[PDB]
Amino acid sequence: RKVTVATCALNQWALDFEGNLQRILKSIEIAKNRGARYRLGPELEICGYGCWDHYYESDTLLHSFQVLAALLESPVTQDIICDVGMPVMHRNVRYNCRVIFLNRKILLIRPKMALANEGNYRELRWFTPWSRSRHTEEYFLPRMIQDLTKQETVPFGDAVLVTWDTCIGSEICEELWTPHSPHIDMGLDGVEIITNASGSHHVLRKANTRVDLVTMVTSKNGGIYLLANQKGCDGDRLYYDGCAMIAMNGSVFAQGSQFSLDDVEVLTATLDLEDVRSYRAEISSRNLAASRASPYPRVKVDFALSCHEDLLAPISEPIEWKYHSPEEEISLGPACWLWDFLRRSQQAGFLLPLSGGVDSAATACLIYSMCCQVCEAVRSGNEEVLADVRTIVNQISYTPQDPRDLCGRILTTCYMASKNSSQETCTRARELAQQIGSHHISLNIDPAVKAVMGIFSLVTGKSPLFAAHGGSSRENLALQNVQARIRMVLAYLFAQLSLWSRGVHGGLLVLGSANVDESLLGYLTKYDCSSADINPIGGISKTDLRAFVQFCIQRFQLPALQSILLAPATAELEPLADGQVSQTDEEDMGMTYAELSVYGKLRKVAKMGPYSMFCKLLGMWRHICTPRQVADKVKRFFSKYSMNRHKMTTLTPAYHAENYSPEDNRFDLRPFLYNTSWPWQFRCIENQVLQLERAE
Amino acid sequence: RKVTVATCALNQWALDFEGNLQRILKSIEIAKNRGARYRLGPELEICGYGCWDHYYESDTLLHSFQVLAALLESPVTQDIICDVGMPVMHRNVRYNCRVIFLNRKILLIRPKMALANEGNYRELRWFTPWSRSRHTEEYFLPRMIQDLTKQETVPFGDAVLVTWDTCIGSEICEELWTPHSPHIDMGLDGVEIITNASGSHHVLRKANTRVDLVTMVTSKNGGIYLLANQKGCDGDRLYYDGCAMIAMNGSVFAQGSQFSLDDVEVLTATLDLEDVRSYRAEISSRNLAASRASPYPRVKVDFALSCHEDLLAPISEPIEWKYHSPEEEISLGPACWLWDFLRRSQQAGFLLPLSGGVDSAATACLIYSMCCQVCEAVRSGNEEVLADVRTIVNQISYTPQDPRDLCGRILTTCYMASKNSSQETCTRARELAQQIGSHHISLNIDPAVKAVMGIFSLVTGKSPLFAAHGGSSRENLALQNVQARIRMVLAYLFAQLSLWSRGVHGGLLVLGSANVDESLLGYLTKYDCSSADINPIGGISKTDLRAFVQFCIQRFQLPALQSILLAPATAELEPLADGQVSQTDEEDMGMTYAELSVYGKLRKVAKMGPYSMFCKLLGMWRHICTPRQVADKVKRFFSKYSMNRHKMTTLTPAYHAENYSPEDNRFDLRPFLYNTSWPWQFRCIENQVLQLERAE
Amino acid sequence: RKVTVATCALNQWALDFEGNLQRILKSIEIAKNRGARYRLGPELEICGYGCWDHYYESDTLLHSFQVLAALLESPVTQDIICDVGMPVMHRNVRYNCRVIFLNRKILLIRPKMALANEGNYRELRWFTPWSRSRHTEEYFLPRMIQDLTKQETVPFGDAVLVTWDTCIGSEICEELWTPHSPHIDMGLDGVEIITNASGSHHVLRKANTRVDLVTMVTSKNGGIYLLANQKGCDGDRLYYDGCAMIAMNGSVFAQGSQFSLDDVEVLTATLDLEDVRSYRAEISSRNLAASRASPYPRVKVDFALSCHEDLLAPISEPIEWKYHSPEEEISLGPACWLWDFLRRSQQAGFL
Ligand SMILES: Nc1ncnc2c1ncn2[C@@H]1O[C@H](COP(=O)(O)OP(=O)(O)OC[C@H]2O[C@@H]([n+]3cccc(C(=O)O)c3)[C@H](O)[C@@H]2O)[C@@H](O)[C@H]1O
Ligand SMILES: Nc1ncnc2c1ncn2[C@@H]1O[C@H](COP(=O)(O)OP(=O)(O)OC[C@H]2O[C@@H]([n+]3cccc(C(=O)O)c3)[C@H](O)[C@@H]2O)[C@@H](O)[C@H]1O
Ligand SMILES: Nc1ncnc2c1ncn2[C@@H]1O[C@H](COP(=O)(O)O)[C@@H](O)[C@H]1O
Ligand SMILES: Nc1ncnc2c1ncn2[C@@H]1O[C@H](COP(=O)(O)O)[C@@H](O)[C@H]1O
Ligand SMILES: [Cl-]
Ligand SMILES: [Cl-]
Ligand SMILES: [Cl-]
Ligand SMILES: [Cl-]
Ligand SMILES: [Cl-]
Ligand SMILES: [Cl-]
Ligand SMILES: [Cl-]
Ligand SMILES: [Cl-]
Ligand SMILES: [Cl-]
Ligand SMILES: [Mg+2]
Ligand SMILES: [Mg+2]
Repeated sequence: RKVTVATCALNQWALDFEGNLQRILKSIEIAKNRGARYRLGPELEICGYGCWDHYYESDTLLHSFQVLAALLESPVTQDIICDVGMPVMHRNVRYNCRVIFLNRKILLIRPKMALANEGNYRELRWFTPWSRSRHTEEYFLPRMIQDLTKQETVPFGDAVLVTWDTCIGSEICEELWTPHSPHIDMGLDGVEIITNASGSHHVLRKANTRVDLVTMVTSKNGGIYLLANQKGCDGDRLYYDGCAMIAMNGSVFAQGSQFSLDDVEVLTATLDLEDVRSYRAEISSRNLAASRASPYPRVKVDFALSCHEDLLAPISEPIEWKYHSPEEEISLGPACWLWDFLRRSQQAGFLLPLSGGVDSAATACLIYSMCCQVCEAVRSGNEEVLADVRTIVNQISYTPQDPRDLCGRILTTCYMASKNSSQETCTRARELAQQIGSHHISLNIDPAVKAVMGIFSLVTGKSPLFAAHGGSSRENLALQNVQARIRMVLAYLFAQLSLWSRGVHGGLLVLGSANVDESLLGYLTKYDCSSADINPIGGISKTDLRAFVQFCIQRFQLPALQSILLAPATAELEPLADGQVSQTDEEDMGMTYAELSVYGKLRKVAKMGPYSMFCKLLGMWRHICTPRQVADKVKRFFSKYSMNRHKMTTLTPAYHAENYSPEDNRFDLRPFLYNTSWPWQFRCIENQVLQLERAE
Repeated sequence: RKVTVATCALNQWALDFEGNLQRILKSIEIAKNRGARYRLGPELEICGYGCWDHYYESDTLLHSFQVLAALLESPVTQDIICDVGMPVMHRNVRYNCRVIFLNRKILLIRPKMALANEGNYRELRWFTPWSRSRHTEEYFLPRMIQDLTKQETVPFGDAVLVTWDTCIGSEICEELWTPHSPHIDMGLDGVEIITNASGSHHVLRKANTRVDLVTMVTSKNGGIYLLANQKGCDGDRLYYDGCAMIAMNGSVFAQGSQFSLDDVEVLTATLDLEDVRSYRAEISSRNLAASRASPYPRVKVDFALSCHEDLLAPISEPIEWKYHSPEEEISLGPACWLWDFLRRSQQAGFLLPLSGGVDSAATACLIYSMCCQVCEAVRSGNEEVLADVRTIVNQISYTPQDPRDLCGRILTTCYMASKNSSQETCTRARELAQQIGSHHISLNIDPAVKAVMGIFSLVTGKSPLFAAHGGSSRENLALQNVQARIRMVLAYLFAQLSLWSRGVHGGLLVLGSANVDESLLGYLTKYDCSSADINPIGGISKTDLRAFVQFCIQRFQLPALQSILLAPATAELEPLADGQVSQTDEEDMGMTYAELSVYGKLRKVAKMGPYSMFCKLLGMWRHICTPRQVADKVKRFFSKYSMNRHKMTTLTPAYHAENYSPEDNRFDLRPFLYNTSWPWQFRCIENQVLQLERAE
Repeated sequence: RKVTVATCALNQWALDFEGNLQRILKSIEIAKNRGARYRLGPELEICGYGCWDHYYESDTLLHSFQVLAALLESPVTQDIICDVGMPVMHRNVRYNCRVIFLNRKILLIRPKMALANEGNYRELRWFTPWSRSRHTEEYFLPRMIQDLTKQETVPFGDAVLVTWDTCIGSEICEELWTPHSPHIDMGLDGVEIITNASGSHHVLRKANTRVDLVTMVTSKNGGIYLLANQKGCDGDRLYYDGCAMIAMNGSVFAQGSQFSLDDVEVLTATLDLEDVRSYRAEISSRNLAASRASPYPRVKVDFALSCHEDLLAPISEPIEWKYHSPEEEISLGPACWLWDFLRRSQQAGFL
């Protein structure tokens, strides 16, 4: 009848065994206080999901087991079934596993059967899928575990648990949406509870597909579904957004946070198993298509999941899943990201080159949002967060209440004007900093620039001129770039010495402000301020950035943003001749951010090369453009793209948000020395155009 | 009786279909002129091996076929069997394939059955292995091919080719390295000739493994074995080093270049099939197993490998494989990789910061080596090299004979001294430049440094001091780093404007000079000159570098190097107080380049975390060090490594040389925000140390 | 973790049982003193490889067993696993065998599955290949052995050895050179250490082939690989040139002499089993095939290859194989072959 189960989101850290252990323990202790008899944790939670090439290392395996032993001998784990994740090597093959134990015995080790090998995922690099479906083998335990557990071997493979009162089965992360998912046969076999341990990272706007899936599955097959997921940054450019859930028969009973500053969040629910049994009768109490397939092996477990609590235990009522707006998503994720980055880097704060333009502004807003979250958290009684703030600012007695106050201690904004900067942009940056609370620095680079160009003249005997002073296209560009790069040099100097100049220990993380759209076209200066330490908006669309900044006005009460939004998007690096005004980035690029986004998505999402893309747009923009015209747009896109790709190889690491990122380290593997005339492809395009231009 | 076969190495280029088509045609034409009736190409040669995520694009598939259709309708391919590679989608699964055609008819498509998923390889990201052994399906041909070939379908799978006189089998690359390789069962079923198309890249010293393996195989199994490989840079960090070979019954019959400036290099041999047959007939255990061997599907082909060429057509005689010394390898690999960048980037030359030290010196030697190579190639009658040069140099009449004259056209060294630089280092740089013939630039950064520091003072009211002037540790470092990044600002300014100042069109690629040992430890300044466009020595050991440079003294007649070798490895950026001499980078790092090299190899090559590494060293350095000491060495390494790993994320792409490269984009994936205290792991280490101190 | 293993080259002599016995004992004693818990010998080392038509003689079989019984009751062989070779008649078929024993108990008898029948070799004249792959029969022990060992039978066939810490397989000589060698399927089924007892003779310039092959194998397949061989003249035209080796994951860890005037030369190495395991764990195509691999019969053994030696027992470091020039080979081969004639012919010199 009535059972009480727990799932959870943990902020795990790659190879951080000590912390990882304490987090797992805490969740189990929490679940037990709430009356749970089964606890589900995230995929590979013992070592942290993102260990990458450390999985090749045997030490990883070893410590994981030492962590497992600690769990097994811990008095908290008594009388609750615990499903943890670690790597495990069986017969010289490395598997991504679930280790399920109860009262100092291992019940079953259950290896993953479908591995993620797309986008940021590459599990086949380190793990093998279990291929012997509906079968188990005897796994031989480490003497370390034997001595403790008093078992020689345990079942290893595709099996389910049978207890005195129920039948629980495992579905690991992506097995949930893999063709022919375990949950189908488990359902058929009569499995009433299905646990899914995830490690899925944030992706702007796609939170609902996870929820929908679990929902549909429970709706279609009946049953309780448990989903646990990592939450936070585990040591790289991903943010895991654990929307841990508990679903039954198509309804949701517990909704876990997508972004929060909690290291441990536990969901429970009290459900009557008979609701499953009667909901399944409601559908098909009959037989099926006559399948006669090999049935699931069964691990007998001497334990009752439901135990006497009924007399008081309130049944969980169904709930509606509340989603975040896309702007709320943006204001929360990169924000919580930046918080883990700061706290785990053990760095003294951030250094933000603030230009008075939209992106640098958005970046500033993310920090302010971070501060708010921290204040919220501290108010909420979050000891970990309080501990951390106190450690970051060095003040034992400190207690952030006003976000502007915390911000000041944590953020240093820096406006670096050139000879041609307007008074307006300088002002806007000054105002925005004033409003969020940051320590603002305003300086002029021109003395350093004059000096560099002096060195050049001194040695070549030649003086480059700006385009407006009769300079060549090359000279103009070079000059612009020098200023860009001097800014970067200065940014790092302050990162390294500004706190020093204020009488205080420590150094700052440099933050970048490239957006995903310009990153793709390479419309940036190699090694200017586009290269920093971390970039939180690197993966966000320009349009979304504007959207996010306009949303910040009212949510954070920052009026300084209006002028910033209204101002013309221009880079004041070159003097303006009489009769003309500044050129906008969109004219500079030779395409609007809108249409740039389309190329982006057609390229990475829809997997189109130039010919394919030419054909798509030809129809999409059939009214607006002519065949010759789209050819030119596409050609212009691919050439600029290819010419600039090398800029991508060295680009600052970015929070992952859009599934159309051009990021080269993990998500978008590509050449960087292309033939930039695309002779063959472009010829195909021409032929098509010529063919169409034969119509009357 | 006698058959004439060809294999080759092509300098393919990712997505360069036009180019790739022309090079394949050339190989086939060269093959025919030399009398071959079979021609084998490299792995995925139509599209070029390294298209990475473009493999997801239908356009890659489509254009590959268009190339194929071109090959099929081409007169040159008449009466020679052609083994060509491309990706194929079959039943909506994407495979790495060989396509064998003859006289406008596709004979068979052979999919790869084992993929490479380690190191720089990750075929599983985009392809699936064919897994039905000795089995075949019908491939439905694209309409375009049908209209040309008048075929509806062709066999797709694990099949062999039967001619009137022989039986030909395919082994694709990594299949040769798998435990139960195809060549075993193939040889037992009477396949006489085995063809292997590879696409494997350079690794210092590992050339013999490929040779020994193919030789062993034909020795153990009998038969002729052909290997083809890409040669050169196809668009990324890798150099494919085509050691294409022909081997029979354990002897080599043709050895292809490892590094050469040739786009197309064809090997042919004339062999007697009767030698194969009698070699096999002499192995009793083989024959006992061959009269019981499981059969391969055979595609019957109306063709004779041995024609009316028999008339005294001279049988090929056995040869000894000649190898390169490790220094010759270094002298030739990155050199060719550099030529390929220069010509395929359509850039006007290189800009090399030259410090008067070993590594930058090495980089200079590579460029000179390249120059010699180009000169040698031109003297050989190589028309594409001569064209390529004239294009780079914009003078259609130019003929590089002297290596020093070419060098001055395409290289620009740049010495950049600080206030503290010594006169010696200046002169070493200058003397090296004179001797290789580069255009040398000598300047002082001090004016620019003062200007930047003046900016900092104007805005903070504080002035940083060098440690020798009582500055703090941080001040001293900030100061050193500033100078360092200023050098980078200048480097790019000259890269962009130096030719302009000399009244010449174009720009330069900036070369880096980070070695693989410093890259590992993070012993470099983020965004100093460590950050360039490409780094030809970023994957090479400090010890190999010295060895290389010392080799260059006699090989290239460059005496300036001796002083460069003999001089103390010091970075003159800070002033030294008297009573004290300048600190070497080895005491700066806190470890010798030697012990560093060991950490790096134990790390990547032996897959070792800090506990494992401590254990290994403890035994290795048992005489030299005490366990307490070993722990400190290991902890210091791991500490430094992980505090600095972020420097890897934005670091300049390096030519891949060692298999212990710490490169983060492809070869060595790792997190970049570690818990740098390594609590768990260091605890385990201290436990062992205590345990060892108590007992004895 | 770390295991210490031994292999050797013995100057055996056809039918010189007394002598052959003493040399085997010496190797095992040398092995134990150097800390090994496993000792591999050369092919047919009890009787000496080149007995030729004496293999037809029951006496060869009988006396081989008497030697074996001697080894079994010998104190020196306590607590080390010994791989020793002799011919065995089983169900009235004569096989070239490895006999593995431990502490007065025979663990398994592994018959040769491919014989050499070319050049100077002609094993088919006197032996039969074992042809039931991954299969085992009961060998009925001779009474003499039963009374000593208190065993009635022992497994006879294509089986592997499982200890507490590891899995050991046999490849006999020419099996390494066959197309579908045992080491392939063995490595996929988790055999960590492969032992090879050979008896192959000198051929000018061909030494590298043996080295390259064993190296290639452990490179491609992972694992430790031990090779033993006779060294010297056993009674005829041939000189066995024992290039005994120890190799792991594609590197050599011990190189034995090709020509030397030593009767017994033992190689030991100390290796970490964890290095094998992680080397294999890094090969995706291998692991995809290993999770689908057909199983070998296993003889369970109540023994640990890795003992309380772990205490700073120094791991063996990789070495480069040093070869002889063709002239050094000529200078050394026939020279040793000559010393062996002189001393074994009990003659006073040469004319
Ligand atoms: N295939 C290839 N592989 C490797 N490297 C390659 C290469 N092709 C060129 N390169 C090299 O890469 C280097 C590129 O860097 P660099 O020479 O500095 O120039 P680059 O970064 O290419 O040009 C900067 C761009 O930024 C834009 N801009 C201007 C002003 C402000 C802003 C802003 O929004 O902040 C942007 C401007 O319109 C311009 O197109 C060159 O040295 C070039 O030789
Ligand atoms: N976990 C983490 N994730 C992301 N970023 C992290 C981080 N931890 C620190 N950071 C940040 O990274 C930045 C590091 O750069 P920066 O502050 O400039 O300093 P950094 O590059 O760390 O220090 C430079 C090193 O170069 C050496 N050096 C000196 C002189 C000459 C030479 C030579 O051979 O050329 C070398 C010197 O001994 C020193 O150790 C800092 O802003 C820091 O806050
Ligand atoms: N005036 C400025 N002050 C501070 N940072 C700037 C300034 N201008 C540009 N940046 C930085 O440079 C990048 C944008 O380049 P740009 O479009 O030329 O303004 C972003 O990473 C900005 O943070
Ligand atoms: N005096 C110099 N002139 C030109 N390049 C230098 C100089 N010093 C350092 N570099 C560059 O900076 C890196 C080495 O840093 P450092 O060890 O401080 O000399 C290499 O990439 C060099 O090319
Ligand atoms: Cl163990
Ligand atoms: Cl069952
Ligand atoms: Cl400090
Ligand atoms: Cl803007
Ligand atoms: Cl804007
Ligand atoms: Cl200090
Ligand atoms: Cl130009
Ligand atoms: Cl040096
Ligand atoms: Cl040096
Ligand atoms: Mg903006
Ligand atoms: Mg140097």
